[PDB]
Amino acid sequence: DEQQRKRLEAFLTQKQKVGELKDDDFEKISELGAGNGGVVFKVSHKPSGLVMARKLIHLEIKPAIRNQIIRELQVLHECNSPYIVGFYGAFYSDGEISICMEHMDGGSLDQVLKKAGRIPEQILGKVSIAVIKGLTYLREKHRDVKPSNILVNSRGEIKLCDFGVSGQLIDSMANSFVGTRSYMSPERLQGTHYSVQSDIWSMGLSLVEMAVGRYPIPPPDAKELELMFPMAIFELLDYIVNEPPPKLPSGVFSLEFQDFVNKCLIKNPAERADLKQLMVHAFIKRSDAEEVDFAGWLCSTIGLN
Ligand SMILES: *[C@H]1CC(=O)[C@@H](O)[C@@H](O)C/C=C/c2cc(NC)cc(O)c2C(=O)O[C@@H](C)[C@@H]1C
Ligand SMILES: [Mg+2]
Repeated sequence: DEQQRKRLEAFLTQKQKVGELKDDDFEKISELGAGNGGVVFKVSHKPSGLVMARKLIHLEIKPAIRNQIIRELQVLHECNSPYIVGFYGAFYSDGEISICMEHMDGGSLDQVLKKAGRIPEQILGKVSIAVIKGLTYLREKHRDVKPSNILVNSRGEIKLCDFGVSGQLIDSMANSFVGTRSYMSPERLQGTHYSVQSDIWSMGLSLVEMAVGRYPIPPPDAKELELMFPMAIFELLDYIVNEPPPKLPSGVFSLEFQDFVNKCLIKNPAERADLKQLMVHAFIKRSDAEEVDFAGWLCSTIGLN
């Protein structure tokens, strides 16, 4: 796409001007989406004038380990796609790794979900297209999919944010903190290990969460649906592994959307749909030919002006 080629080359143009990144070059503007493994700040890169998002991972380790993490992250400089958050750079300074990224003014979809209550079907169609393309980019040029990892902006863009190219980095945060496992596929929880197929599962679950406005397991056996229209993490993960997958309620959502998530959420990974299959699924082909005002919906919902 041409508007997409123009924005990708504008990004790189701006990025070519920045040069090597250093702590003392950054001014704090605010804190964003803080929590998780590290805090995140909106920052100004004073020399260039660029606003950026900076993730800080407090870690105390050997100069070797950190020099390795920094080099493994350089990998992200070649990942240029409209569906992946722009990466400016990564460095270490005074006990903490920094990862600097394009500032997505819409934030992440967990935040948008909190504010909107639930995300409409037609918007989730756009989200689905972006995630599928994003995931198709990562496979064709070589993950953890959940609402907090999908960022959005006022230009209508939807992108994945991920720093798990390193691994060793993840290696060394385990003793410090560990990201939630409540989006992992039953076959990762049973140890079989990743395939792109486990990210389809996660995409499916995230979409149901955003549709209904709540983490969907366990099902809302209640009038909560009627209202709509406790489990410890270990009870939950058994539940994922042993019980049937969640689904959308009926009536409220189109059958095509129901079917799309059902196919992402099939427990057996061999039977669960693949990306080639999702790309041509009817929900997707229909969503692709709707012209949905995502920016307009987004700006209204979170109060961007
Ligand atoms: C993205 C992934 C990440 O670590 C997630 O935990 C995010 O939910 C944290 C949110 C980051 C964020 C938030 C805003 N809000 C206005 C804007 C952004 O551009 C980012 C962002 O780019 O996060 C990057 C730094 C991480 C690595
Ligand atoms: Mg300093």
